[PDB]
Parts: sequence; C-alpha cells; structure tokens
Amino acid sequence: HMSLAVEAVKDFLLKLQDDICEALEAEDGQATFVEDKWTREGGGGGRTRVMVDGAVIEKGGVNFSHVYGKGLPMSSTERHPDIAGCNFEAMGVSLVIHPKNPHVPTSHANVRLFVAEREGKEPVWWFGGGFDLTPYYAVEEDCRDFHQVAQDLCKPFGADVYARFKGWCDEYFFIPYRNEARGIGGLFFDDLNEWPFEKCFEFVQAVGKGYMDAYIPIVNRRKNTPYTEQQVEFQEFRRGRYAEFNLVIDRGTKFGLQSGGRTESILISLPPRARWGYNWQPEPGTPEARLTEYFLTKRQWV
Amino acid sequence: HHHMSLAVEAVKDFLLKLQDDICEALEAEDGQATFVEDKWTREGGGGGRTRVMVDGAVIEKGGVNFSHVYGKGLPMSSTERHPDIAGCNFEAMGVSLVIHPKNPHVPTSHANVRLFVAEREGKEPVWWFGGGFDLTPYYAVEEDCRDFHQVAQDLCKPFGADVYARFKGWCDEYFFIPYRNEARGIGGLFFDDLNEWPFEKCFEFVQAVGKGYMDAYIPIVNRRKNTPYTEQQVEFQEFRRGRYAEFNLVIDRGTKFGLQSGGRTESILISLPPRARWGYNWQPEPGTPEARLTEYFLTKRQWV
Repeated sequence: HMSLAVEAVKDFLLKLQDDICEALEAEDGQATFVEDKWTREGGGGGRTRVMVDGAVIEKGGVNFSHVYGKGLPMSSTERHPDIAGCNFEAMGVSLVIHPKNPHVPTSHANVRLFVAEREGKEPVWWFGGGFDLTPYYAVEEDCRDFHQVAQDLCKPFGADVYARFKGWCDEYFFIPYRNEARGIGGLFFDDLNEWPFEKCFEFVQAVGKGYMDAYIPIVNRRKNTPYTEQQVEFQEFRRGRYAEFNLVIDRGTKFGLQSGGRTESILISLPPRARWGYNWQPEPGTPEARLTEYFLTKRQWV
Repeated sequence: HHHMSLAVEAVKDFLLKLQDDICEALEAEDGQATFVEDKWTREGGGGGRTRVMVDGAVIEKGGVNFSHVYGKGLPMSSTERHPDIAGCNFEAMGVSLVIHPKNPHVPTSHANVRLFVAEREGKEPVWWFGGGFDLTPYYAVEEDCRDFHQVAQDLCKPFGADVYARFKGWCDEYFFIPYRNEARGIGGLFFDDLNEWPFEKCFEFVQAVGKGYMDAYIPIVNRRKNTPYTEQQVEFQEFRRGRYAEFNLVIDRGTKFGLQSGGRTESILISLPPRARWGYNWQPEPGTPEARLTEYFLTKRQWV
C-alpha cells in the first residue's frame, strides 16, 4: 500500500486549493470564495469553492475531490478492464475561472492522482492534469509568457516534456466538428507513471505552482482594460464554444456525470452566460475574428 | 426496390410540405420575422434546407430543418448498433425543429419525423421511422400540458390502444437528465425503430405526428405569446435554457451522432438556446411559480 505517499499528495492538493483561492481573491479585491464541503455514501467527498460576481472573477470554481470506490465505475471498465474490480482512490484539484472582463482569458487547471489496490500485487497508479488558457481578446505577449512558464517548469524533468505535454494539450482541447481549438494551449498529461512516484509528484507540484505563475500576472495585467457591451457579447458567443467542449467532448466531465459524480461540482466549468446563433461568426477583419484566424491556429509560442 | 423507391419519394414530399406548413404557421403567429432558408449540399450525397427565424415578436430563435442524405456505406459511428448493414447504400430523411420563444410564458418545443432506409442486395430493404414531439415550459400551465398530451393521445388512438401509452412513456424515459434526476419537459411522444406495422401504416403515423405537433403547440403559442413578463422571468428562462443545452450536448443521441459522423454543425446545433445561464447550485426560490416547474410540472407525468 501507498498510504503515506497518498497522504502527502492530499496535503499538497488541499494547500494548492488554498493558495490558488488566496491569489485569485487578492486580484479580485471585492468577492471571496465560498466553500461547499460535501460527502458521498461510502465514496469520500470534496470541498468546492466558488466565487461569483466579483470585480474581476464573474464565475470561478476551485474544487478539491477525494473519491473512494469498491470496484471502478462501469464507464472506467472499457479503458481499464484489468482493474475493474479494484478498490480505488482518486483525488485532485480542478478549476475553471471565467473573468468579468473579456480582456482577461478564461483558464483551467487540474492536478490529480488515481490509485488502484491490487490483489497480490503492487498498486497501480498514475497522475494527470495540466493547465490552459482560453482568451477572447488575446495578446501575443500573454500567450508567449503563458507558454514560457509552462516550458520552464518542465525543464527540470526532461528535455522533451514540454513538447510532449504542450502537443497533448493541443490535441485534447480541440473541437473536431468545428475544426477549432478551445484556446491557445498549455500543458496536458494523463497516465503519468513512467517516472518514479516522487518525480511524478514533484512534476505535478511544479504544474500547480506553474498555473499561478502563468495566469495570475495575466489577470493583473488585463483586468482593468476598458471594454464594451459589444465585447461582452462576443465573450458570451465564445463561451458557447467553451460549454460545447465541456459537454460534448471533455472526458472528465462525461465520466463524472455518467458515474454518479457531484453534478454542481463537475459543471462549475460552465460559463455564467453563453450565446448561440445559427452560423454565428465574428465579423471579418476585426480583433474578434483574429482569435480564430491567428491566435488559435498559431500553435507555436516559444 | 421499386415499391420502396416510390414509397420513399412520398415520404420526402410529405416532409418538404411539413417544413413549409410548420414555417408558415409559425410566421403567422409571430407576424414580424420570417424564416431565412439556407440550402446546403453534402459531400457524399444529398443535403438539406435549414430554415431559421431570429428576433421575431414571438420567436426569439427557431429552426425548422429538412435533410435528405444518402451514400455508399454508413458512417463509422453507425457501425456498432447496425454492423450488418455497414456496407449498404442508405438514405436518411427527416424534419427536425426546435422553437425558443422570446416570452418565458411560451414553452420551448421540439419535433422530429424521420425515415432511414438501407438497401440490401438479394434481400428486402431495412427501414424504420422515428420522431415525436415534446413541450419544454418555463412558466407552465395545467391546461396547456393537458391539451398538448390530449392532441398526442387523440392522434395515436386509431393506430392502437397502447400506442400513446408506449410512446408517451418512451418520451418520459428519453428526455430525462439522469445526473440531475430531472425531466427536460412535460413530455409528448417519442419513438424510434418503428417498422412493426406495414410501411403504409408507419408512414400515416408519422404524418399524424407531424400534423399533431402544429395542433398541440400553435394554440399554446397563440394563448401565451402576449402574457406580460419581467426581466426576472427572462433570467429564469435563461437558467432553464442551460438545462436544455445540457440535454442536447451531453445526452441527445441524434446530436451526438451528427457531430461525430460529419453532419452539418450549424444545422445540428440550431437546437441550442439563444442565451443560457449557469450558476453554481442555482435553483429557483422555494414556493415560487419558478420552483413549481420542477416540483410539480416535470414530475407529474400523467396528463390525460
């Protein structure tokens, strides 16, 4: 058993939630996170923290969950049939921030660990997570800085780590039926267990710290940018794209909702307001159009 | 097959006229806006006519779509429920619609009628109809829910004593968000894989369903479109429309299939509301008309 290693990860995740919430609270200055602690029948629980109608953060969720189960959920059995009857623990922090000001990107981050106990064997385990940026009115320098933080944090772990997980991020956060990226990318990884546990753990700690290092300066730099009602309208249409990805494509969301996860904790990712229009597109030659024409297709920031 | 080709053309003719007639009826209720048609053609065979109405006096966003697609071999996503006909020449045709009114006191509604045919060398063709209609109120009214279901029960009657019961039941089962333990609306009719009766009887049934949609919904639009409403009631409507988006994007099979099989995205997603809201743990206030939607109307499931 890995009881002590798992306790260390848990303590890290709880502190990460506290630290991210404190940093976002400092940027907003008006609103504070409200905590909703919950439990599930013989299945652990979580601590969901939400901020609404701040000066800066319109809707933000930073969730901690720690789930237990005897046997995997049915939806897990097609990907992991060998351990379908295993006792398991899953723990992680997941967050999505939707700013009031269209000039501040939406962002997402996740760090998680899965451990499955095996009869007469060492447990199976892996980490997952990453972070990513979803601008509306993107800025070249911000996209570069965001990716530079991501690259720099990977450097101590291997020469190809950023390249691999940046690429994975581009592949994962993509809406195939619209031929459109969700955002300008970042890092994405799953099934991470190729390194010794401690190295994997140090890496996810680097990712967690990296989220704040990547996103908080952008929030500080853009939150006071002047904006218009028309820019909010664009933001809301763009948020329709975000809702689509999470509801149609995202594996974590789909799995959570299929397997009896806590709905309101899972769907914190959804925007406060979204618009959909038949054949809606931004007008050509505008900053609005440049998001999809340039920023989402560049896929090379450092 | 000769008889099938002939029959299939009769179905297409019915569907095209159904689209025209539904659009006409809705334009008449609105009085301000009209449907704009977007004709499109599919790479591989066929195409459709997507008709959309926006920012009318009554209809905020409405789509009434016709499609007729055909080709050699089914899409890859069809090869799981129907692997034996994966290499068949096929045709699929239907009318699908979702209407999102401006006024919260007029329910959203949806309807569909469709036919799938796959021809088999040396064997009789495989075919089935699908469709139905359903009502998604915000500020529901007892009489409207009863009337809506009465139209459904009445149209089903001559087809058999258990037809309304089966397809009303199926509607309740299908249009349900299990992770919220919540119905999408007050129900109606839903059916699929309909080929138990002779083709002619199935076709007459879908004709009755198509007509029934207008008989069920148009009187409700007329009766409610002029109800006074507030910005707060629009706010409620928009939060409720988050539920509608969730069903279509997470649960609905047709939507999922279209998006994963190379369907026309903007035609498929006309179902989505013009504006939706989501809030953490959002629920309406207790003891309000807003709360009565989920507390009474969505759980009653016995209207006639």
